Amino acid sequence: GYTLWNDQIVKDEEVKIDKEDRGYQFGDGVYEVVKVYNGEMFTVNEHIDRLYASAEKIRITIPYTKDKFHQLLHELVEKNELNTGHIYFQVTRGTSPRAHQFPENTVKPVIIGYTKENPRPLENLEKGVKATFVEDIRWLRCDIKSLNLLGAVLAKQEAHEKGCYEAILHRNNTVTEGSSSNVFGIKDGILYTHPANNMILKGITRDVVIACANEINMPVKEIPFTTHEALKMDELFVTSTTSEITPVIEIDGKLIRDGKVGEWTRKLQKQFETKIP
Amino acid sequence: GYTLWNDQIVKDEEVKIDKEDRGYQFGDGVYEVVKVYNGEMFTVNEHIDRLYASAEKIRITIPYTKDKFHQLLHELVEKNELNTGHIYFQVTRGTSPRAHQFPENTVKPVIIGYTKENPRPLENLEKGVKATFVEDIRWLRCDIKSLNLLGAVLAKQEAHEKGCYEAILHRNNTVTEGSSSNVFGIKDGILYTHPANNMILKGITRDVVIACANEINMPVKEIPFTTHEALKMDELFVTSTTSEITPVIEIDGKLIRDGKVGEWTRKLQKQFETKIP
Ligand SMILES: Cc1ncc(COP(=O)(O)O)c(C=O)c1O
Ligand SMILES: Cc1ncc(COP(=O)(O)O)c(C=O)c1O
Repeated sequence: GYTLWNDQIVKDEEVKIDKEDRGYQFGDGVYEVVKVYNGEMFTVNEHIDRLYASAEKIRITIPYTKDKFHQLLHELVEKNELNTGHIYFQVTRGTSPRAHQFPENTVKPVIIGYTKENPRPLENLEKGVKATFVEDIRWLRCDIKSLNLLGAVLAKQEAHEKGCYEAILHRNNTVTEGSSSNVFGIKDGILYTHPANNMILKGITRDVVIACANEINMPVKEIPFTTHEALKMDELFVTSTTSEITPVIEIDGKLIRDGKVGEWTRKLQKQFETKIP
Repeated sequence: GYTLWNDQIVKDEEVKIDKEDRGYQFGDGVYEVVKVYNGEMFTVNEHIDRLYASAEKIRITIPYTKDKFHQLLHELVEKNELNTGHIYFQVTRGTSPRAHQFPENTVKPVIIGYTKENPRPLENLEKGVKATFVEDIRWLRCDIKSLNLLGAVLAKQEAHEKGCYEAILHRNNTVTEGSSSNVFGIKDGILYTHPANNMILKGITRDVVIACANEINMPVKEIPFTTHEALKMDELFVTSTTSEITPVIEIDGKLIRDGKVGEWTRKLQKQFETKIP
């Protein structure tokens, strides 16, 4: 297919990464994932704003305007003829002779983007999934969506080995987020989720869902809950651009209530469907 | 020059990294740096053991024996005719379609190694350097020498901006290590340094310096000290493969004792000089 490589869309075969690309040596870069439904990009400007905010937090200056980036992404979906699936794209600080401090010569960032045809997870949204708790050993700036993803790679592998779809992370028993999702709990019609500070990533699906909840007039409290309280909830689900609102029906052998998708989760999925192209 | 690419030494321009190399998308790999003095690799068996141990802690299986690995490093130094400088080499989990969990299939690890000419930092050892305190925000598995180095590049940039050579990190008021070195304080003829647990990397120069202290009968206490205690030390210095024993004579505008390199730091540097090729 075709890959975005800085500001060109080339055949896949044509892109080559340097060994001293700082993204390969220090994970020094940021990224995003955008879902495409029937050829249209969902919340693409929101994701581009978060890419440039992640980049500013670690002082990378992306060399293109945000509107040029949106057009390049539109081009990439066309050439690859993507119908339903996603676009992955990342930015690294550039390739420079290995050193920890920023390149003294101003080097240009390297941008890579490509598509994958991938249907909606309908069986999971319908039936729900199993999850497991994992201690959060990640760094303290989880608000940046960076390529330093080793804490999340090891947590998701632990989950996959226990036959679970996702790992719910926690710092001394306060649930923060999932290895690649935000985590919500429902108790007595109220929506709970961890506040967006440096302990979590402020997910765009998370904020779409908090908006959907204000639209069905469901109260939202952004206060953290524990692993113990998570197990006492009436309903639980995880959110991300690729898993949408995926019900969690069981954690570590314990059923969440009766092991069935709850009523408020079905109400939030129906409201989320009105936002899809 | 020539680069080691998996088990072949090829010309630098032949090496191609893939955009779905897990080292590029997740920082999912481990690395080592080995100093070479006058064509001779210093403590190369200790660095290879620490590479295989870092790879095991995150379950990457290196496909070669330590002995084939040692031969490959040796060929690399002579193909490049390196006199004094260093070898850098890293291993990643491999190229696989992007997903956080390990390849369910079986993928081979990608190995990269290359050299850089670089003389000893003699002015620093003689004169000493300035340092700054920076809070440690890194993940909790700092005992693994992994490619997730973004907390360290940000600390090192901050130090460089203040005109300092190194950032001394501290977590809960306690000095842990530098962004790319270990830290030692001397008071009343006793050597102090933080214990090697998950908060620091157990540096190979750290262990060579502790051996120097044993040989000249200087007491070593592997006990944590606070930043205020650090400022009250009679002497201070930092260690790493490329900076050896660099005296620290000032931190954030406050002199360590008289601001001159101390007596015991000098007799530790004399002892280190007898270990060197
Ligand atoms: C660590 C982390 N938290 C939360 C999320 C959810 O973000 P989004 O809804 O923007 O995809 C993700 C993205 O997958 C993530 O990687
Ligand atoms: C974080 C950190 N601590 C300590 C060290 C010093 O270790 P060594 O003596 O093995 O080079 C390093 C070396 O790169 C390092 O990156």
